[PDB]
Amino acid sequence: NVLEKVEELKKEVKKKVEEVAKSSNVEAALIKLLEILDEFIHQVKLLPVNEENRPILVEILEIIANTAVHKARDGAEPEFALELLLRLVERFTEAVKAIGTSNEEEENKLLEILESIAHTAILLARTLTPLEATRALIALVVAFTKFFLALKGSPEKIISTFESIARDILTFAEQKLATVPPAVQTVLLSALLEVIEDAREHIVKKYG
Amino acid sequence: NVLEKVEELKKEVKKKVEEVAKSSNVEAALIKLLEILDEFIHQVKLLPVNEENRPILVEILEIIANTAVHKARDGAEPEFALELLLRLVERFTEAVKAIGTSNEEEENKLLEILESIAHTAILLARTLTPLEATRALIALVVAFTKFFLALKGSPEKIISTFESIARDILTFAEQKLATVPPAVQTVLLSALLEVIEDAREHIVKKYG
Amino acid sequence: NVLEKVEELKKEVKKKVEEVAKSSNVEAALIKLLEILDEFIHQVKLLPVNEENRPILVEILEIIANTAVHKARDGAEPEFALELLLRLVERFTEAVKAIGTSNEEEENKLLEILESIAHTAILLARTLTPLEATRALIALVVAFTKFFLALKGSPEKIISTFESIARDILTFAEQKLATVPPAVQTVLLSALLEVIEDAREHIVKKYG
Amino acid sequence: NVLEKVEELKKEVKKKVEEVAKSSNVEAALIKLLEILDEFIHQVKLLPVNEENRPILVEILEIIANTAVHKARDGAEPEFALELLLRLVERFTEAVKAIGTSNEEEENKLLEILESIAHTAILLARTLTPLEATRALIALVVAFTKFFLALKGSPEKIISTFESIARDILTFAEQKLATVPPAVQTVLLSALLEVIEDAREHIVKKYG
Amino acid sequence: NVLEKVEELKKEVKKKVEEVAKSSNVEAALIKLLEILDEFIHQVKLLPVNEENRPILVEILEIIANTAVHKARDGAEPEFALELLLRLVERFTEAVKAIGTSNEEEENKLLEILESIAHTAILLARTLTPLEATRALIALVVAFTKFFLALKGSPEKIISTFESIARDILTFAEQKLATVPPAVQTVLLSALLEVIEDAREHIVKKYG
Amino acid sequence: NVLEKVEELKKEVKKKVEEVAKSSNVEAALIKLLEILDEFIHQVKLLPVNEENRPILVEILEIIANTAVHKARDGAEPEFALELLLRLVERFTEAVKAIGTSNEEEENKLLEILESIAHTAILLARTLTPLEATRALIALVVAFTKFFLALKGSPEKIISTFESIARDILTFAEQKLATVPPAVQTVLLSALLEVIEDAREHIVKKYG
Ligand SMILES: [Zn+2]
Ligand SMILES: [Zn+2]
Ligand SMILES: [Zn+2]
Ligand SMILES: [Zn+2]
Ligand SMILES: [Zn+2]
Ligand SMILES: [Zn+2]
Ligand SMILES: [Zn+2]
Ligand SMILES: [Zn+2]
Ligand SMILES: [Zn+2]
Ligand SMILES: [Zn+2]
Repeated sequence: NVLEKVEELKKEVKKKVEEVAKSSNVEAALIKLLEILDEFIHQVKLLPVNEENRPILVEILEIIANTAVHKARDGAEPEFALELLLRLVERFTEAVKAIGTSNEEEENKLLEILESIAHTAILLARTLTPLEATRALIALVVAFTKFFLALKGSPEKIISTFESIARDILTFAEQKLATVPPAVQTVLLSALLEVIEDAREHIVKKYG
Repeated sequence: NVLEKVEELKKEVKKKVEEVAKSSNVEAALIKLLEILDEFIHQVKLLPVNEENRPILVEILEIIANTAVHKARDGAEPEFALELLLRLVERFTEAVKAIGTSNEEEENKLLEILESIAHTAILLARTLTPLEATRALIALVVAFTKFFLALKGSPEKIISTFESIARDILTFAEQKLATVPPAVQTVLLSALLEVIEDAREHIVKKYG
Repeated sequence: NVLEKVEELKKEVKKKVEEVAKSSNVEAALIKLLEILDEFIHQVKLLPVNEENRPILVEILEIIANTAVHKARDGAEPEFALELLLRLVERFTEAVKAIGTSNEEEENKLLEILESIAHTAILLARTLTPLEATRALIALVVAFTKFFLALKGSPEKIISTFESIARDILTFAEQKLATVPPAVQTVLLSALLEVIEDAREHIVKKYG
Repeated sequence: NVLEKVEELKKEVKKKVEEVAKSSNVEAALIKLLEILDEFIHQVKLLPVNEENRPILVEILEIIANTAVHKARDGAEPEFALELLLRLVERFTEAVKAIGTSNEEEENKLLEILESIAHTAILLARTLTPLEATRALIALVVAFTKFFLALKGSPEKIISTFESIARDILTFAEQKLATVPPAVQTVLLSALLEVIEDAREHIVKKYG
Repeated sequence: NVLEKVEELKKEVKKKVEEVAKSSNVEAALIKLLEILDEFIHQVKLLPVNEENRPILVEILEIIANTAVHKARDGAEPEFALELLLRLVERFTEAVKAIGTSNEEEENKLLEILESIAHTAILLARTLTPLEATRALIALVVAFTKFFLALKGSPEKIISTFESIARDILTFAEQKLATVPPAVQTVLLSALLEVIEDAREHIVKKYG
Repeated sequence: NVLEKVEELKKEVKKKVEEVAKSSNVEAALIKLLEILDEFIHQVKLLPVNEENRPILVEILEIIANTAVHKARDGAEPEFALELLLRLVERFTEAVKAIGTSNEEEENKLLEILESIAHTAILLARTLTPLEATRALIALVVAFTKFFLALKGSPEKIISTFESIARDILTFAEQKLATVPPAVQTVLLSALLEVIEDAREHIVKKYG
């Protein structure tokens, strides 16, 4: 029945994740993990989703997310890993949209996955030029805004998590922009604040 | 009569604007608003325009402009979205040429639409390389010069609005170029000043 | 007996190789070498092949291959030389299929022929556009997969040689794609990894 | 037998190394040693490797490594030399992987080769801007993590060597980051500590 | 006798060179000099060549070469001029093959002609994209290798001239590739060194 | 005969040097002297060199070197002048290699030319940032090491002059790094000492 198919999906994804994790040259691992996530999104979309099978799908997604985040963090050219992480975020948004919503614990798992992704991406952007870091950060914030719009759940947790992510983004911006003349500080900081305020305004209107 | 068809146009444009605004992936949204603006320009050009139906057309255009500006601001690759903004500016110039001129309140609405477009485009250009920023800004100034050439109204409002826009452009250039060696400062700043001066000179010749 | 005909083939191929090697305008040299390889393959297919005459045929093939590789390396338009290399490796596959398999030393000679061909083709593709380089490399790896499937021998040597060739291709691709925006990196890399993984899977299955 | 082929390889590599070492313009020399190392790894992969021929292969590798390190140190543009050293590290990692493991003395030779490579790379990066230097150092430590994963041997030697190498990296980072505002100190240093801790965690988990 | 025909050829070539040199639009001038060189080659091949008439033929060739080089340098699209220069080099190679060899002074004249051609072509390629410059220089090196193989004379002058040309090409490449990321320099520079080394190996073996 | 051609070269180089010296905008002057030195190198290489014509070639080189050094000292952007001086050093190294060796007086002239070049380079680098000054000095000492390897003569003069140049460079470094925190003093100074010690070691090995 549903249990058998879900467990078969579990096993297949588990073997593929192990195999890709074992490998070297993390960029190829990232591409393979993205393709695995895509085929998994397709298989989930085909199968009928109910409240019974949600936890297993969520933990499969968590396994994929942890493996991909660790592989990306394992060291590579920062810009490449940044775009790979953005595509991962978009695919994960599609995944959570397809999954649906359930008991709060799975939402907590998804939120902590999101937060680990944010931390890893900030850590990777830590070593770029100020302008490139600004571009990566604003695009990444837009991606999180799209995700938070897609997610369904109790507003308080979503708002608090988004505000916390915003605080980390702003703190890193203040850290990094210190090595430029303050005119560039004004420029980039104003851009980042405006985009993050726009994201906040949408999330507030949507979840108000 | 005229009221019926104008209100029908209002309704269709409103529904299309809502539908496209709801959507994600803002670039396709800008494409859709461009096509809607084109077909609306066509429909208005076809219909006989009188003083009675002008305010409704003006507010329809204002709805279109606010939706497009907000969508462009909502985050994307700056260069693509800014080129879309330039195309929107050209189509808006065609639209205002088609509409004609009337009581001052509309003209104020069009001027603040222009202002929102300019601020949003400067905001988009805030996070580019200095050379690409200068290209975008000079093209933008050319587009606004064309628009101000097209518009008809009281001289004081047009001249003051153009001088204001020029001041924002100059201030943004002064902010952004500060991150380069002063020779490039001289080069790019001289180019921007000369093109903005040419724009001022035309507006003065034609519209004084 | 067999010695007489084999040595006559040796002498004729030697003279033709000398004459073609002496000439300039390398493209006609590769064309003539391809025609020589075709007449040689027909002659070998006609003659009965046993373990006694194998080494002489193998060294004749090695002479032809070294001459062709050196002439191709001697400088020409890269894309034309890549086409000639593809035809050459196809005819070489047919040749090794016709020859049969024997003591390990001849297999080592054939493998190092293949590896020299790979190095020369990578060296030639070194100086093209990224997309054209991707096309050349993907066609090349398809040809190598066909060869490795065709060859018979101890699995360990073939698997190790294929892995080394794959790593060479990957290193060159990582070098070359550095001059493009990382989205193109993602695209072209993902294509290359996927085709190389398909080749690896087949060779592993059929040599398993 | 095996001795004859191994000694022939010894002689050929020796002559090529002498000829390239005699030459000027160290960048071409580094390219030539890279190609020599590639052909040597190919030849070794082809030949059957046993305990008898391991010391000669190891000392050939040591000759190649000393020549390459000395040539890189002999003066050039630092950043190009850094990427050349990274490519050499990757190729020599594949070389030790192909060689296999044996009596401890050869492992000592490989470890001191690695350590001299690290010292040379640190010395070359000594004269770069802080951000670049950080990028070069993190990429280099990722390469060393890959190597230390690849090598097999006694745990204590590998763990101690990696810890010492990490300490040299950290000491250089501390010395170099002194010429920046402390915010950039925080940023870059935190990135370096995090990546080095990731390397340590893998080595400990996999190899402990 | 021979003197009469040689002087008539001198006069005809002189008049045609004057007329083509007077004209503007340098590309048609280059085409005209190419056709003049071809017809002069045919005429020389028809006439019997002895030691008596060699200097006059050599100075006619020098006149043609100086006129063509000056016209090519006089400004045009770089790629078109490079193509024309390669065709000119091939035709002049055929010409010197037809002429034969003689007293050292004429060989010095031919060598300085080749040096001027190399300088002009390098100066023209000075203003191209790095990849296109690499293609132009590799084609140039192939053409010079063909010429140096064709020429007969004392080995020392040929070897020294080839080494000097190689050093000029290397210096220019070291200038040009400095504007690209170091991976691109690795790639293109490795290609250039490898092709120049192949050219050196041939000229050394052939002419040693 | 030899005197005639050598004196013609003398006159031509003299006129070109005077003409370029008269001109302002010293950067174009350095470019012109570089091209003159290149063509002079070619012309000398073509001509047969003997002990009879050596002094005239040496004094021509001295004229060119004094003119170039004076023009470089005459004021320009320091970094551009530094790169031009390095290229001049490489070209003059090629020139002296072409010239050969002779009576001690010409060697003294060449050595004093070298020393004046070094003094001018230090004087120009006197007004740069500490890191840029370090890069200029390291590249420059590498170039002088290459030259000293190239030159042939009595060991005592070469060793003494190199030691004196090392003392000059070291004294200038102790001057320049005085305005930095002592950690940067340690870093850059250690780099300089290590590089200059490696240069000394080579010189001792080759010339001992
Ligand atoms: Zn899919
Ligand atoms: Zn990790
Ligand atoms: Zn339309
Ligand atoms: Zn918005
Ligand atoms: Zn060759
Ligand atoms: Zn290889
Ligand atoms: Zn050294
Ligand atoms: Zn001219
Ligand atoms: Zn030259
Ligand atoms: Zn002066």
